[PDB]
Amino acid sequence: AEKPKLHYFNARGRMESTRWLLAAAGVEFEEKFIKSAEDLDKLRNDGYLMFQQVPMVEIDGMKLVQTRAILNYIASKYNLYGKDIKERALIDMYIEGIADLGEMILLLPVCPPEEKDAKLALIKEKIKNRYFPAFEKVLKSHGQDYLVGNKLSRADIHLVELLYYVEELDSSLISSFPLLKALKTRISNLPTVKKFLQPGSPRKPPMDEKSLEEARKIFRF
Amino acid sequence: AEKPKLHYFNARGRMESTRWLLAAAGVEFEEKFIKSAEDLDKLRNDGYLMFQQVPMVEIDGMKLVQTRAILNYIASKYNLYGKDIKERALIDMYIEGIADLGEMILLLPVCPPEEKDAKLALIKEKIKNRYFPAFEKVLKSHGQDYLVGNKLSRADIHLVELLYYVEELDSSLISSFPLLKALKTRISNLPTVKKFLQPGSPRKPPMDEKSLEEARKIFRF
Ligand SMILES: N[C@@H](CCC(=O)N[C@@H](CSC(=S)NCCc1ccccc1)C(=O)NCC(=O)O)C(=O)O
Ligand SMILES: N[C@@H](CCC(=O)N[C@@H](CSC(=S)NCCc1ccccc1)C(=O)NCC(=O)O)C(=O)O
Repeated sequence: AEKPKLHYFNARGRMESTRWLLAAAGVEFEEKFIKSAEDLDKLRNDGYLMFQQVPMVEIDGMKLVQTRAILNYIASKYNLYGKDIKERALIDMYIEGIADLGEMILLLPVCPPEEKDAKLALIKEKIKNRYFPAFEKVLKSHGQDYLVGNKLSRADIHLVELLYYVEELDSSLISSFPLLKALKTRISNLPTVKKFLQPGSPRKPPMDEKSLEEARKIFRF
Repeated sequence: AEKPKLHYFNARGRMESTRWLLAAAGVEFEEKFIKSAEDLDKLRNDGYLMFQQVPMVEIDGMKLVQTRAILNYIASKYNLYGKDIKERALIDMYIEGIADLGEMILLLPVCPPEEKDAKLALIKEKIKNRYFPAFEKVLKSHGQDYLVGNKLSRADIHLVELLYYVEELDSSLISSFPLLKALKTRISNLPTVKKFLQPGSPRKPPMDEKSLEEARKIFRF
Protein backbone atom coordinates (compact mmCIF):
# COMPACT_ATOMS: atom_id res chain seq x y z
CA ALA A 1 0.00 0.00 0.00
CA GLU A 2 2.74 2.46 -1.01
CA LYS A 3 0.58 4.01 -3.74
CA PRO A 4 -2.30 6.28 -2.83
CA LYS A 5 -5.51 4.43 -3.76
CA LEU A 6 -8.33 6.43 -5.42
CA HIS A 7 -11.88 5.18 -4.93
CA TYR A 8 -14.35 6.54 -7.46
CA PHE A 9 -16.21 5.40 -10.56
CA ASN A 10 -14.41 5.30 -13.93
CA ALA A 11 -14.83 8.93 -14.96
CA ARG A 12 -13.42 12.41 -14.39
CA GLY A 13 -16.10 13.58 -11.96
CA ARG A 14 -14.87 14.93 -8.64
CA MET A 15 -11.72 12.74 -8.69
CA GLU A 16 -10.04 14.14 -11.84
CA SER A 17 -8.50 17.24 -10.17
CA THR A 18 -6.86 14.81 -7.73
CA ARG A 19 -5.65 12.65 -10.63
CA TRP A 20 -4.06 15.73 -12.21
CA LEU A 21 -2.32 16.91 -9.02
CA LEU A 22 -0.88 13.51 -8.18
CA ALA A 23 0.31 13.01 -11.75
CA ALA A 24 1.85 16.46 -11.97
CA ALA A 25 3.58 15.67 -8.65
CA GLY A 26 4.97 12.49 -10.22
CA VAL A 27 3.12 10.32 -7.73
CA GLU A 28 1.90 6.93 -8.94
CA PHE A 29 -1.51 5.80 -7.73
CA GLU A 30 -3.87 2.84 -7.93
CA GLU A 31 -7.56 3.22 -8.74
CA LYS A 32 -10.29 0.98 -7.37
CA PHE A 33 -13.25 1.61 -9.66
CA ILE A 34 -16.74 1.55 -8.23
CA LYS A 35 -18.87 -0.25 -10.81
CA SER A 36 -22.14 -0.63 -8.94
CA ALA A 37 -24.26 0.67 -6.08
CA GLU A 38 -23.17 -2.60 -4.46
CA ASP A 39 -19.52 -1.59 -4.63
CA LEU A 40 -20.31 1.77 -3.04
CA ASP A 41 -22.36 0.10 -0.33
CA LYS A 42 -19.39 -2.19 0.28
CA LEU A 43 -17.20 0.86 1.10
CA ARG A 44 -20.02 2.36 3.14
CA ASN A 45 -20.46 -0.75 5.30
CA ASP A 46 -16.76 -1.34 5.91
CA GLY A 47 -16.77 2.16 7.47
CA TYR A 48 -14.46 3.57 4.80
CA LEU A 49 -16.49 6.75 4.07
CA MET A 50 -17.01 9.41 6.75
CA PHE A 51 -20.03 10.99 5.04
CA GLN A 52 -20.86 7.88 2.98
CA GLN A 53 -19.53 9.50 -0.20
CA VAL A 54 -16.63 9.35 -2.59
CA PRO A 55 -14.16 10.67 -3.70
CA MET A 56 -12.11 8.78 -1.13
CA VAL A 57 -8.36 8.39 -1.20
CA GLU A 58 -6.40 5.89 0.90
CA ILE A 59 -3.18 7.76 1.61
CA ASP A 60 -0.72 7.65 4.53
CA GLY A 61 -2.86 5.45 6.76
CA MET A 62 -5.80 7.77 6.24
CA LYS A 63 -9.15 7.27 4.55
CA LEU A 64 -9.61 10.84 3.26
CA VAL A 65 -12.97 11.92 1.87
CA GLN A 66 -14.09 15.38 0.64
CA THR A 67 -12.39 16.64 -2.55
CA ARG A 68 -10.81 19.69 -0.93
CA ALA A 69 -9.44 17.73 2.06
CA ILE A 70 -7.75 15.33 -0.37
CA LEU A 71 -6.33 18.08 -2.59
CA ASN A 72 -5.11 20.25 0.31
CA TYR A 73 -3.19 17.34 1.88
CA ILE A 74 -1.68 16.15 -1.38
CA ALA A 75 -0.70 19.72 -2.27
CA SER A 76 0.98 20.14 1.13
CA LYS A 77 2.63 16.73 1.14
CA TYR A 78 4.34 17.46 -2.19
CA ASN A 79 5.19 21.16 -1.70
CA LEU A 80 2.65 22.49 -4.21
CA TYR A 81 0.80 24.73 -1.74
CA GLY A 82 2.99 27.85 -1.63
CA LYS A 83 5.83 28.46 0.82
CA ASP A 84 3.94 30.22 3.62
CA ILE A 85 0.48 31.31 4.81
CA LYS A 86 0.33 34.37 2.58
CA GLU A 87 1.19 32.39 -0.60
CA ARG A 88 -1.44 29.84 0.45
CA ALA A 89 -4.03 32.63 0.64
CA LEU A 90 -3.38 33.58 -2.99
CA ILE A 91 -3.38 29.92 -4.06
CA ASP A 92 -6.65 29.41 -2.17
CA MET A 93 -8.26 32.52 -3.59
CA TYR A 94 -7.25 31.48 -7.12
CA ILE A 95 -8.25 27.86 -7.04
CA GLU A 96 -11.59 28.69 -5.37
CA GLY A 97 -12.47 30.86 -8.36
CA ILE A 98 -11.38 27.90 -10.50
CA ALA A 99 -13.53 25.58 -8.42
CA ASP A 100 -16.58 27.79 -8.91
CA LEU A 101 -16.16 27.70 -12.69
CA GLY A 102 -15.26 24.04 -12.70
CA GLU A 103 -18.37 23.18 -10.69
CA MET A 104 -20.56 24.96 -13.25
CA ILE A 105 -18.97 22.95 -16.10
CA LEU A 106 -18.99 19.66 -14.17
CA LEU A 107 -22.75 19.88 -13.60
CA LEU A 108 -23.80 21.16 -17.05
CA PRO A 109 -24.85 17.60 -18.16
CA VAL A 110 -27.42 17.38 -15.35
CA CYS A 111 -28.96 20.79 -15.91
CA PRO A 112 -32.64 20.42 -16.76
CA PRO A 113 -32.86 20.40 -20.61
CA GLU A 114 -34.91 23.61 -20.64
CA GLU A 115 -32.13 25.36 -18.62
CA LYS A 116 -29.14 23.90 -20.49
CA ASP A 117 -28.82 26.62 -23.16
CA ALA A 118 -28.97 29.55 -20.74
CA LYS A 119 -26.54 27.88 -18.32
CA LEU A 120 -23.99 27.23 -21.10
CA ALA A 121 -24.30 30.87 -22.22
CA LEU A 122 -23.83 32.04 -18.62
CA ILE A 123 -20.71 29.88 -18.28
CA LYS A 124 -19.26 31.36 -21.47
CA GLU A 125 -20.01 34.90 -20.34
CA LYS A 126 -18.32 34.31 -16.96
CA ILE A 127 -15.29 32.75 -18.66
CA LYS A 128 -15.00 35.73 -21.00
CA ASN A 129 -15.85 38.47 -18.51
CA ARG A 130 -14.88 37.17 -15.02
CA TYR A 131 -12.54 34.23 -14.75
CA PHE A 132 -10.16 34.43 -17.73
CA PRO A 133 -9.62 38.20 -17.21
CA ALA A 134 -8.91 37.58 -13.52
CA PHE A 135 -6.18 35.05 -14.26
CA GLU A 136 -4.67 36.90 -17.25
CA LYS A 137 -4.43 39.95 -14.97
CA VAL A 138 -2.50 37.99 -12.32
CA LEU A 139 0.01 36.68 -14.89
CA LYS A 140 0.34 40.15 -16.45
CA SER A 141 1.03 41.88 -13.16
CA HIS A 142 4.07 39.88 -12.07
CA GLY A 143 5.05 38.66 -15.55
CA GLN A 144 6.37 35.39 -14.10
CA ASP A 145 5.96 31.81 -15.47
CA TYR A 146 3.79 30.62 -12.57
CA LEU A 147 0.72 32.01 -10.81
CA VAL A 148 2.15 32.21 -7.31
CA GLY A 149 5.60 32.63 -5.82
CA ASN A 150 7.32 32.30 -9.19
CA LYS A 151 7.20 28.57 -8.60
CA LEU A 152 4.99 25.71 -9.77
CA SER A 153 2.00 25.24 -7.47
CA ARG A 154 -1.36 23.47 -7.35
CA ALA A 155 -2.80 26.68 -8.74
CA ASP A 156 -1.07 26.26 -12.12
CA ILE A 157 -2.09 22.58 -12.26
CA HIS A 158 -5.77 23.22 -11.41
CA LEU A 159 -6.04 26.18 -13.80
CA VAL A 160 -4.45 24.42 -16.75
CA GLU A 161 -6.73 21.41 -16.18
CA LEU A 162 -9.66 23.86 -16.43
CA LEU A 163 -8.23 25.37 -19.63
CA TYR A 164 -8.45 21.92 -21.23
CA TYR A 165 -12.15 21.61 -20.27
CA VAL A 166 -12.91 25.12 -21.52
CA GLU A 167 -11.17 24.25 -24.79
CA GLU A 168 -13.48 21.23 -25.06
CA LEU A 169 -16.35 23.66 -24.52
CA ASP A 170 -15.44 26.40 -26.94
CA SER A 171 -11.88 26.62 -28.28
CA SER A 172 -12.33 30.35 -29.01
CA LEU A 173 -12.82 31.41 -25.40
CA ILE A 174 -9.11 31.51 -24.52
CA SER A 175 -8.19 33.25 -27.83
CA SER A 176 -7.73 36.75 -26.44
CA PHE A 177 -5.82 35.57 -23.35
CA PRO A 178 -2.20 35.14 -24.55
CA LEU A 179 -0.81 34.68 -21.05
CA LEU A 180 -3.28 31.84 -20.38
CA LYS A 181 -2.27 30.19 -23.67
CA ALA A 182 1.40 30.47 -22.72
CA LEU A 183 0.73 29.01 -19.29
CA LYS A 184 -1.17 26.06 -20.77
CA THR A 185 1.73 25.30 -23.07
CA ARG A 186 4.44 25.57 -20.43
CA ILE A 187 2.57 23.46 -17.92
CA SER A 188 1.51 20.88 -20.49
CA ASN A 189 5.17 20.43 -21.44
CA LEU A 190 6.39 19.79 -17.89
CA PRO A 191 7.60 16.17 -18.01
CA THR A 192 5.13 14.88 -15.39
CA VAL A 193 2.15 16.68 -16.98
CA LYS A 194 3.17 15.80 -20.55
CA LYS A 195 3.12 12.13 -19.57
CA PHE A 196 -0.35 12.51 -17.99
CA LEU A 197 -1.75 14.20 -21.12
CA GLN A 198 -0.34 11.46 -23.39
CA PRO A 199 -2.39 8.45 -24.49
CA GLY A 200 -2.57 5.52 -22.08
CA SER A 201 -2.41 7.47 -18.82
CA PRO A 202 -5.02 7.39 -16.02
CA ARG A 203 -6.36 10.73 -17.37
CA LYS A 204 -10.11 10.37 -17.97
CA PRO A 205 -12.26 11.33 -21.00
CA PRO A 206 -15.24 13.73 -21.09
CA MET A 207 -18.33 12.16 -19.60
CA ASP A 208 -20.62 10.58 -22.20
CA GLU A 209 -24.21 9.41 -21.87
CA LYS A 210 -23.25 5.85 -20.96
CA SER A 211 -20.99 7.17 -18.18
CA LEU A 212 -23.65 9.54 -16.89
CA GLU A 213 -26.10 6.65 -16.61
CA GLU A 214 -23.51 4.59 -14.72
CA ALA A 215 -23.16 7.42 -12.17
CA ARG A 216 -26.94 7.55 -11.67
CA LYS A 217 -26.99 3.79 -11.10
CA ILE A 218 -24.08 3.94 -8.65
CA PHE A 219 -24.95 7.07 -6.64
CA ARG A 220 -28.73 6.79 -6.88
CA PHE A 221 -29.48 10.26 -8.22
CA ALA B 1 -2.41 47.90 13.94
CA GLU B 2 -5.33 47.55 11.52
CA LYS B 3 -8.49 45.55 12.23
CA PRO B 4 -9.75 43.18 9.50
CA LYS B 5 -12.62 44.71 7.49
CA LEU B 6 -15.50 42.51 6.31
CA HIS B 7 -17.21 43.50 3.08
CA TYR B 8 -20.67 41.92 2.79
CA PHE B 9 -24.30 42.95 3.10
CA ASN B 10 -26.00 43.06 6.46
CA ALA B 11 -26.94 39.40 6.80
CA ARG B 12 -25.48 36.00 7.72
CA GLY B 13 -25.05 34.63 4.23
CA ARG B 14 -21.58 33.60 3.21
CA MET B 15 -19.80 35.89 5.67
CA GLU B 16 -21.20 34.58 8.99
CA SER B 17 -18.75 31.70 9.40
CA THR B 18 -15.93 34.25 9.09
CA ARG B 19 -17.60 36.41 11.79
CA TRP B 20 -17.78 33.33 14.07
CA LEU B 21 -14.16 32.36 13.44
CA LEU B 22 -12.70 35.84 14.02
CA ALA B 23 -14.83 36.35 17.10
CA ALA B 24 -13.85 32.96 18.53
CA ALA B 25 -10.19 33.84 17.96
CA GLY B 26 -10.69 37.03 20.00
CA VAL B 27 -10.04 39.19 16.93
CA GLU B 28 -11.83 42.53 16.72
CA PHE B 29 -13.01 43.45 13.22
CA GLU B 30 -14.95 46.07 11.30
CA GLU B 31 -17.74 45.64 8.77
CA LYS B 32 -18.50 47.80 5.77
CA PHE B 33 -22.01 46.86 4.70
CA ILE B 34 -23.05 46.79 1.06
CA LYS B 35 -26.53 48.32 0.79
CA SER B 36 -27.02 48.63 -2.98
CA ALA B 37 -25.82 47.28 -6.31
CA GLU B 38 -24.02 50.63 -6.54
CA ASP B 39 -21.90 49.87 -3.48
CA LEU B 40 -20.98 46.53 -5.04
CA ASP B 41 -20.10 48.20 -8.34
CA LYS B 42 -17.73 50.54 -6.50
CA LEU B 43 -15.79 47.68 -4.91
CA ARG B 44 -15.68 46.11 -8.37
CA ASN B 45 -14.48 49.24 -10.20
CA ASP B 46 -12.06 49.98 -7.36
CA GLY B 47 -10.44 46.65 -8.23
CA TYR B 48 -11.06 45.13 -4.79
CA LEU B 49 -12.79 41.92 -5.93
CA MET B 50 -10.76 39.35 -7.86
CA PHE B 51 -13.88 37.59 -9.17
CA GLN B 52 -16.20 40.59 -8.84
CA GLN B 53 -17.84 38.96 -5.81
CA VAL B 54 -18.01 39.19 -2.04
CA PRO B 55 -17.34 37.99 0.75
CA MET B 56 -14.23 40.14 0.67
CA VAL B 57 -11.97 40.61 3.70
CA GLU B 58 -9.21 43.21 3.95
CA ILE B 59 -6.55 41.62 6.10
CA ASP B 60 -2.78 41.90 6.41
CA GLY B 61 -2.48 43.86 3.14
CA MET B 62 -4.57 41.39 1.11
CA LYS B 63 -8.04 41.83 -0.36
CA LEU B 64 -9.15 38.26 0.18
CA VAL B 65 -12.14 36.88 -1.70
CA GLN B 66 -13.59 33.34 -1.61
CA THR B 67 -15.10 32.14 1.68
CA ARG B 68 -12.62 29.24 1.99
CA ALA B 69 -9.55 31.37 1.16
CA ILE B 70 -10.59 33.82 3.86
CA LEU B 71 -11.33 31.14 6.51
CA ASN B 72 -8.17 29.12 5.69
CA TYR B 73 -5.96 32.16 6.16
CA ILE B 74 -7.63 33.23 9.41
CA ALA B 75 -7.59 29.67 10.75
CA SER B 76 -3.84 29.32 10.11
CA LYS B 77 -3.03 32.80 11.38
CA TYR B 78 -4.64 32.27 14.81
CA ASN B 79 -3.49 28.65 15.21
CA LEU B 80 -6.91 27.08 14.73
CA TYR B 81 -5.92 24.88 11.78
CA GLY B 82 -4.23 21.99 13.60
CA LYS B 83 -0.53 21.46 14.30
CA ASP B 84 0.44 19.32 11.25
CA ILE B 85 -0.97 18.47 7.79
CA LYS B 86 -2.45 15.23 9.12
CA GLU B 87 -4.54 17.17 11.61
CA ARG B 88 -5.36 19.70 8.86
CA ALA B 89 -6.58 16.75 6.76
CA LEU B 90 -9.01 15.67 9.46
CA ILE B 91 -10.11 19.28 10.00
CA ASP B 92 -10.58 19.77 6.26
CA MET B 93 -12.55 16.58 5.96
CA TYR B 94 -14.77 17.55 8.88
CA ILE B 95 -15.38 21.13 7.82
CA GLU B 96 -16.06 20.26 4.20
CA GLY B 97 -18.85 17.99 5.43
CA ILE B 98 -20.07 20.91 7.54
CA ALA B 99 -19.85 23.13 4.42
CA ASP B 100 -21.97 20.67 2.42
CA LEU B 101 -24.72 20.72 5.02
CA GLY B 102 -24.42 24.45 5.64
CA GLU B 103 -24.80 25.11 1.92
CA MET B 104 -28.10 23.16 1.80
CA ILE B 105 -29.43 25.18 4.74
CA LEU B 106 -28.11 28.50 3.42
CA LEU B 107 -29.93 28.16 0.09
CA LEU B 108 -33.19 26.70 1.48
CA PRO B 109 -34.95 30.13 1.44
CA VAL B 110 -34.39 30.47 -2.32
CA CYS B 111 -36.00 27.14 -3.13
CA PRO B 112 -39.16 27.48 -5.23
CA PRO B 113 -42.26 27.12 -3.01
CA GLU B 114 -43.09 23.68 -4.46
CA GLU B 115 -39.61 22.36 -3.59
CA LYS B 116 -39.26 23.93 -0.15
CA ASP B 117 -40.81 21.06 1.86
CA ALA B 118 -39.15 18.20 -0.05
CA LYS B 119 -35.78 19.94 0.23
CA LEU B 120 -36.26 20.67 3.94
CA ALA B 121 -37.14 17.01 4.52
CA LEU B 122 -34.01 15.76 2.72
CA ILE B 123 -31.89 18.09 4.87
CA LYS B 124 -33.46 16.81 8.10
CA GLU B 125 -32.85 13.24 6.93
CA LYS B 126 -29.20 13.90 6.12
CA ILE B 127 -28.72 15.67 9.49
CA LYS B 128 -30.24 12.72 11.35
CA ASN B 129 -28.65 9.87 9.37
CA ARG B 130 -25.41 11.11 7.78
CA TYR B 131 -23.92 14.26 9.34
CA PHE B 132 -24.74 14.21 13.05
CA PRO B 133 -23.84 10.51 13.22
CA ALA B 134 -20.43 11.29 11.67
CA PHE B 135 -19.55 14.06 14.11
CA GLU B 136 -20.90 12.22 17.16
CA LYS B 137 -18.76 9.22 16.13
CA VAL B 138 -15.64 11.40 15.96
CA LEU B 139 -16.33 12.73 19.45
CA LYS B 140 -17.22 9.29 20.81
CA SER B 141 -14.09 7.90 19.12
CA HIS B 142 -11.49 9.76 21.26
CA GLY B 143 -13.74 11.04 24.05
CA GLN B 144 -12.10 14.48 24.13
CA ASP B 145 -13.53 18.01 24.40
CA TYR B 146 -12.52 19.11 20.89
CA LEU B 147 -12.83 17.52 17.47
CA VAL B 148 -9.12 17.44 16.59
CA GLY B 149 -5.79 17.28 18.41
CA ASN B 150 -7.42 17.69 21.84
CA LYS B 151 -7.39 21.45 21.30
CA LEU B 152 -9.76 24.17 19.99
CA SER B 153 -9.79 24.37 16.18
CA ARG B 154 -11.90 25.89 13.44
CA ALA B 155 -13.69 22.55 13.24
CA ASP B 156 -15.21 23.04 16.68
CA ILE B 157 -16.21 26.61 15.83
CA HIS B 158 -17.71 25.77 12.41
CA LEU B 159 -19.58 22.74 13.82
CA VAL B 160 -21.11 24.56 16.78
CA GLU B 161 -22.23 27.43 14.52
CA LEU B 162 -23.98 24.82 12.39
CA LEU B 163 -25.61 23.29 15.49
CA TYR B 164 -27.18 26.66 16.18
CA TYR B 165 -28.69 26.79 12.63
CA VAL B 166 -29.90 23.23 12.95
CA GLU B 167 -31.58 24.21 16.27
CA GLU B 168 -33.47 27.01 14.47
CA LEU B 169 -34.58 24.49 11.84
CA ASP B 170 -35.77 21.73 14.11
CA SER B 171 -34.75 21.76 17.77
CA SER B 172 -35.31 18.01 18.10
CA LEU B 173 -32.73 16.98 15.49
CA ILE B 174 -29.80 17.10 17.91
CA SER B 175 -31.80 15.30 20.63
CA SER B 176 -30.20 11.85 20.23
CA PHE B 177 -26.59 13.09 19.92
CA PRO B 178 -25.43 13.77 23.53
CA LEU B 179 -21.79 14.44 22.60
CA LEU B 180 -22.86 17.14 20.10
CA LYS B 181 -25.17 18.66 22.70
CA ALA B 182 -22.26 18.84 25.13
CA LEU B 183 -19.84 20.22 22.53
CA LYS B 184 -22.29 23.03 21.80
CA THR B 185 -22.53 23.84 25.51
CA ARG B 186 -18.75 23.83 26.07
CA ILE B 187 -17.86 25.89 23.00
CA SER B 188 -20.73 28.31 23.72
CA ASN B 189 -19.12 29.01 27.12
CA LEU B 190 -15.63 29.85 25.92
CA PRO B 191 -15.24 33.57 26.82
CA THR B 192 -14.77 34.77 23.21
CA VAL B 193 -17.71 32.75 21.91
CA LYS B 194 -19.91 33.63 24.91
CA LYS B 195 -19.42 37.32 24.13
CA PHE B 196 -20.27 36.72 20.42
CA LEU B 197 -23.49 34.95 21.41
CA GLN B 198 -24.55 37.91 23.62
CA PRO B 199 -26.62 40.86 22.30
CA GLY B 200 -24.80 43.61 20.47
CA SER B 201 -22.20 41.37 18.85
CA PRO B 202 -21.55 41.30 15.12
CA ARG B 203 -23.48 38.00 15.09
CA LYS B 204 -26.26 38.22 12.52
CA PRO B 205 -29.92 37.12 12.76
CA PRO B 206 -31.65 34.53 10.58
CA MET B 207 -32.63 35.91 7.19
CA ASP B 208 -36.19 37.24 7.05
CA GLU B 209 -38.23 38.43 4.08
CA LYS B 210 -36.75 41.92 3.64
CA SER B 211 -33.19 40.61 4.00
CA LEU B 212 -33.72 38.28 1.04
CA GLU B 213 -35.15 41.07 -1.13
CA GLU B 214 -32.16 43.26 -0.33
CA ALA B 215 -30.02 40.30 -1.47
CA ARG B 216 -31.77 39.83 -4.86
CA LYS B 217 -31.69 43.56 -5.52
CA ILE B 218 -28.02 43.82 -4.50
CA PHE B 219 -26.60 40.69 -6.19
CA ARG B 220 -29.09 40.66 -9.09
CA PHE B 221 -30.65 37.20 -8.82
N1 LIG C 1 -18.42 17.83 -1.16
C1 LIG C 1 -18.13 16.48 -1.50
C2 LIG C 1 -19.16 15.97 -2.50
C3 LIG C 1 -19.06 14.41 -2.62
C4 LIG C 1 -20.17 13.82 -3.48
O1 LIG C 1 -21.13 14.51 -3.86
N2 LIG C 1 -20.05 12.41 -3.83
C5 LIG C 1 -21.03 11.74 -4.62
C6 LIG C 1 -20.31 11.02 -5.70
S1 LIG C 1 -19.47 12.20 -6.67
C7 LIG C 1 -20.33 12.41 -8.22
S2 LIG C 1 -21.98 12.23 -8.26
N3 LIG C 1 -19.51 12.22 -9.44
C8 LIG C 1 -20.01 12.60 -10.72
C9 LIG C 1 -20.45 14.05 -10.69
C10 LIG C 1 -21.25 14.29 -12.01
C11 LIG C 1 -22.49 13.69 -12.17
C12 LIG C 1 -23.19 13.88 -13.33
C13 LIG C 1 -22.66 14.69 -14.35
C14 LIG C 1 -21.42 15.28 -14.19
C15 LIG C 1 -20.71 15.09 -13.03
C16 LIG C 1 -21.73 10.68 -3.75
O2 LIG C 1 -21.07 9.96 -3.08
N4 LIG C 1 -23.14 10.52 -3.77
C17 LIG C 1 -23.75 9.51 -2.95
C18 LIG C 1 -24.52 10.17 -1.84
O3 LIG C 1 -24.25 11.41 -1.52
O4 LIG C 1 -25.43 9.51 -1.20
C19 LIG C 1 -16.76 16.39 -2.14
O5 LIG C 1 -16.31 17.36 -2.81
O6 LIG C 1 -16.02 15.36 -2.01
N1 LIG D 1 -17.55 30.72 -3.99
C1 LIG D 1 -17.65 32.10 -3.65
C2 LIG D 1 -19.09 32.51 -3.91
C3 LIG D 1 -19.31 34.06 -3.71
C4 LIG D 1 -20.71 34.49 -4.16
O1 LIG D 1 -21.47 33.73 -4.75
N2 LIG D 1 -21.11 35.85 -3.86
C5 LIG D 1 -22.37 36.37 -4.21
C6 LIG D 1 -22.88 37.08 -3.00
S1 LIG D 1 -22.93 36.01 -1.60
C7 LIG D 1 -24.64 35.54 -1.43
S2 LIG D 1 -25.62 35.86 -2.72
N3 LIG D 1 -25.19 35.62 -0.06
C8 LIG D 1 -26.60 35.49 0.13
C9 LIG D 1 -26.83 34.09 0.62
C10 LIG D 1 -28.33 33.68 0.39
C11 LIG D 1 -28.79 33.46 -0.92
C12 LIG D 1 -30.10 33.10 -1.12
C13 LIG D 1 -30.95 32.98 -0.03
C14 LIG D 1 -30.49 33.21 1.28
C15 LIG D 1 -29.18 33.56 1.48
C16 LIG D 1 -22.15 37.45 -5.29
O2 LIG D 1 -21.28 38.27 -5.14
N4 LIG D 1 -23.00 37.47 -6.43
C17 LIG D 1 -22.82 38.47 -7.46
C18 LIG D 1 -22.18 37.87 -8.69
O3 LIG D 1 -21.76 36.64 -8.70
O4 LIG D 1 -22.06 38.61 -9.75
C19 LIG D 1 -17.36 32.32 -2.17
O5 LIG D 1 -17.58 31.39 -1.35
O6 LIG D 1 -16.92 33.43 -1.72
